[PDB]
Amino acid sequence: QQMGIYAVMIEKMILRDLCRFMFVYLVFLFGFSTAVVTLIEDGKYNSLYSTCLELFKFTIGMGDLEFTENYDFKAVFIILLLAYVILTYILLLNMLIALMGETVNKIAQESKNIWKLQRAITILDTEKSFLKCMRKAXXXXXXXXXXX
Amino acid sequence: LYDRRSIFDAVAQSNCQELESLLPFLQRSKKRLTDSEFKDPETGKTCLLKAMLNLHNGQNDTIALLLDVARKTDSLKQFVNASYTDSYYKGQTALHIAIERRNMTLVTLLVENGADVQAAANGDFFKKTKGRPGFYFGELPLSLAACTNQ
Repeated sequence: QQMGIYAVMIEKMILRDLCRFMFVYLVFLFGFSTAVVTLIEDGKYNSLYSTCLELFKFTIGMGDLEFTENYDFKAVFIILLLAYVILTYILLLNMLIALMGETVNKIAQESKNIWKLQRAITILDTEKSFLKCMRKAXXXXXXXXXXX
Repeated sequence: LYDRRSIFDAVAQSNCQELESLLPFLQRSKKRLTDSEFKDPETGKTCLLKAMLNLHNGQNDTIALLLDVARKTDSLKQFVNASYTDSYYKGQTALHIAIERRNMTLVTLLVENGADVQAAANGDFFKKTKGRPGFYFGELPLSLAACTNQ
C-alpha cells in the first residue's frame, strides 16, 4: 500500500511509455545515427551499429561528443551532433516529463484502488487456486456514527 | 401462579392485565420480584429491564405496574437498581437504558422511584470496540447524558 503504489505506477508507465516514447526515441536516434554513418568513411564508426551505440551514450549520460576523428566536412558533423544531443534527449525529455506531471495532477490519486484489485485477484485465486479447500463459506461491520 | 417466562411474555406485549393476579401471588408465596428465579441466570435481566427493551413508542406501563408491585413488597429500591452481570452489559441499570433511549419521561419516572444516579455501566458494551463494539461515554448517567448531547 506504499510498496504497492510504487509497483502499479511503474508497470503502467512501462505499458504506456515504450510505444509512445521508446519508438520516438528510436526514430530520433535512428535518423541521426544513419546521418552519421554516411558521414564517416572508415574506422569502425562507419557501422550503423557502432555509430548508433556511440550516439546512445549521449542519452545515458556518457556521451563522447566528437568521438571520431575519421571523416570529412569538419564541423558539420559536430553541428549534426549538437542538434541531436540538443534535439532528442533534451527536446524529447521536456514533453515526456510534462505529460506525467499533468496526470500527476490526477491518476496517482485515482490509482491506489488499482492495487486493491490486485490483492483481491491474488486472494480470490488462492482459495479457488488453493484447492477450494475448506474456508469460510454473515458479514456485518462494527459502526458508530452519530447522527444521534 | 407466575414463572419468569410468564411475566416476561406479558411485558413483551405491554399487557397490564395478565399481571392483575401478580401482586397477590408473591404475597402468598412471599416471593420477591427480585428473587434469583425472576432474573435471567446469565445476564441478571429483570422484568423491568425486559420492559425497558420492549418499548413501543417509548412507552410501557408494565413498568408503572411493575414498580408499583415492588414497593408494595418494597423490593422497590433494589428492583429499580438491579444491574446486568454478563461481561457485555455489566452494571447497566434501567436508568442507563432510559437515557440511551433519550426518554425524559422514563428518566423522570426511574429517578422518582429511586434509581441510583451514580450507577456505573462498565461492561464491554460501554468501552471501546473490540470491535465489539462500542461505545464509551464512560459509565455514569450524567456522563452518558452529556456524551449523547442531551
